[PDB]
Amino acid sequence: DIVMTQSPLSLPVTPGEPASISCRSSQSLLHSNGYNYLDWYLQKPGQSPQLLIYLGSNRASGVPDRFSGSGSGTDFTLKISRVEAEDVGVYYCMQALQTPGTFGQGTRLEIK
Amino acid sequence: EVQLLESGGGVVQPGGSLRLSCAASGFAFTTYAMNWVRQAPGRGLEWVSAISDGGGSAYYADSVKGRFTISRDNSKNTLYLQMNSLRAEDTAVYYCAKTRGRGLYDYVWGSKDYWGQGTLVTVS
Amino acid sequence: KNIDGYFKIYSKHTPPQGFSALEPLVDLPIGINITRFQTLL
Amino acid sequence: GFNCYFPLQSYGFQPTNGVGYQPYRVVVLSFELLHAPATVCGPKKSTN
Repeated sequence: DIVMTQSPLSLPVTPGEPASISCRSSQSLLHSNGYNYLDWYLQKPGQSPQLLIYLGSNRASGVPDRFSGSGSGTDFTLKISRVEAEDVGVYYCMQALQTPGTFGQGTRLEIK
Repeated sequence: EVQLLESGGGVVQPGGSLRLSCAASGFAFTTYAMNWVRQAPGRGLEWVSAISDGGGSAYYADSVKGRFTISRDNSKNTLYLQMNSLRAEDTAVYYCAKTRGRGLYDYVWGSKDYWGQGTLVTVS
Repeated sequence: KNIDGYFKIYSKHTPPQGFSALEPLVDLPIGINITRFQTLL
Repeated sequence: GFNCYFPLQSYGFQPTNGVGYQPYRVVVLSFELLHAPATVCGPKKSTN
């Protein structure tokens, strides 16, 4: 399957400071149509997780503009310009190529 | 508008059965695909099962082949997950989550835009 | 026999010398072009 | 996805909306002629 890696997992970030979140893929997620197939999520504590960025780049519904994903091929990066107390959550990553839907280990963002 | 409701899941003796029922309210449950997710307290998620439209195509993860029984009712818009041979490592937050996928190469185990409300299963 | 769309069957069961009165059984208004009559044992 | 649309779209029938947006059960009868000998029409009106 796809051996997936989210590093580093525990992220103490001062509120107001930007935070950089990455997930890595063993196989290339660039399809023959030129689009990226890896999806970025957030789980609030006690609230069901949401799709934050689909296909690496575009607006999922209800997501604020300061969340932005980057990357191509294997090395992708999720960036938030400003982090607040509403931005606390644990950040996952999922693919869409192979049969098993592989998740990430979960990137816990913490407020100092 | 669109939301997902669950029912059941609680204290259960290991090695038995349980029932969890997933009813939908505001979408086309016939056309959308359907998927199943396990999440333990203290580590992230794990896919366990998935089904295509109208039954027929049923898939299972590595540890759960035969252990779990999946079923679908297209009339009453309910999703079931019949439970067999429970184990203490199956103590996890169990909830139904739906997939987009309606295309030919959309791969029903793939992109899952909504997730359900959530309930915790305690096998102890 | 098959004439004017309808399909006709005639028969007589009796207990080959002799003279028989074949009676009809049913007329089937099927409407099929008919060519082969492969029997079944 | 974007500019790759699922061709079917739901009605989403709601009891609240007006008569023009209400569900309607439609049954369409069809007839041609001549494709077979005729089989179906009304009952014979027989008396004593």
